[PDB]
Amino acid sequence: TASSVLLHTGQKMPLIGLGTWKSEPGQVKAAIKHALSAGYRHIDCASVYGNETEIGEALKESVGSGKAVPREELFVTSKLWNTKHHPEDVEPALRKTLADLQLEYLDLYLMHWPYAFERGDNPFPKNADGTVRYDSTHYKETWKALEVLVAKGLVKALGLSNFNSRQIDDVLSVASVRPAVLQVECHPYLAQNELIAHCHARGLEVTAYSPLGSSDRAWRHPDEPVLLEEPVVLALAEKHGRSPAQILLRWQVQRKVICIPKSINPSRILQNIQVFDFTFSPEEMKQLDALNKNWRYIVPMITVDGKRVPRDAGHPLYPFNDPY
Repeated sequence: TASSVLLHTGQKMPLIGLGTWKSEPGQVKAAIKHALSAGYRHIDCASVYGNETEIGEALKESVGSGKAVPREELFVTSKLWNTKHHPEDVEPALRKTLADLQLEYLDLYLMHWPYAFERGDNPFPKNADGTVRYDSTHYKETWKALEVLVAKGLVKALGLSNFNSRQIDDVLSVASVRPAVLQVECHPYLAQNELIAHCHARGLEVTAYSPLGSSDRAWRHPDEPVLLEEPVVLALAEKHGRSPAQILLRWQVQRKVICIPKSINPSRILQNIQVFDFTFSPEEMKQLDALNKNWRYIVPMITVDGKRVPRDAGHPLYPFNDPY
């Protein structure tokens, strides 16, 4: 039944939050309204999603002084984008996020990726051919600049997104403020058991994006199976009288993995938080474990002579070259 986990700061972070990744500015306000009505108290944002101003307007309607949801009862996460890794750019980036969201502080602020892109006002400084120009700033230097934000009261907790185990330990080796959360892709095809175990041994909680297996990206590999249609998922759905999405989310809830499924659909937004009133047996958890196959959907790609290949795997700080 328990619906949050404790961060090392003492903060309660709800096990289900609303993902705003891919939510267009024109649609995100309705999504936020529906989520708040459905009982969501955790919203996951990022500057690069290009919709924080609209999210700020939506939250201002029902969150804060004298409003239905007091500010302290909402958990808001945002993320520092790849072009803002230079120490001088870190606080201005956070301040811009706070201005757009119309907030005094964030509950959690993440480094969106461990690797940096060329500094400037273009989030994707691309060459004519589509590649992105890189920057050499190390994530340890960016981390030190992030730590200052906690002392100023602007952010309650800091964390990491798309870091691997080696990179997490590297941050830990120099940290004066400890990361509280790792956010990565996670679902039964990419169960992240090794990386989750690693985080638990380091005191970090884990947040899963793409917990429903990115069926919106299925067309990229049309002969691959769809996670939501896996026979074991369908069988669990029938046994428990729950939707396949609820099966995939409950699996993570029971693993104590926070989930941030992205949606603007009112029926799916509602469904996605109704995961605290049924339970899987040890046998069922092991059946879901059988799906693990190291299939990663979320990798930046680029088309080269009619084929999609990884775009960023040559960056010195790329996270996906190690086993975990």
